[PDB]
Amino acid sequence: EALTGDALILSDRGWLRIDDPTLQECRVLSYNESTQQWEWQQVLRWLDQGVRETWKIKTFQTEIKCTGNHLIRTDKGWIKAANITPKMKILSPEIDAAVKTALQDVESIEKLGVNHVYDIEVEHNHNFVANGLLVHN
Repeated sequence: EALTGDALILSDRGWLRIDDPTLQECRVLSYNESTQQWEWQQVLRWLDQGVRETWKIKTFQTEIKCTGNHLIRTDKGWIKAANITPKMKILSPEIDAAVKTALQDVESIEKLGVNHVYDIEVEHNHNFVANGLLVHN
């Protein structure tokens, strides 16, 4: 739902800060429920969120801090971020000759508290991947 200012989100170019040109002007990586595969969706509009508490979900492949109450995609499907535990795994995209899905293991979630938050909306799948972690929006 919301990502901290120092957070990074996948875009057409790749991993960049939540307030990068590619996130705000180029397509981003999402899990297309319709085609059951990774696809790029257009970033509708960059939105700020200012002061908001955040939880840092840490995984072996990546780590990021968001609202912590919004549901995010996991191996089993969408799950409340607060509910996520180290055991939980999240499917992430792999860039190469062909896009491939790979699960990452959650190390733990660490509270970051009140932070500056920013995020952008998407068109078709209504979802996007922040720092390799799929988040509903």
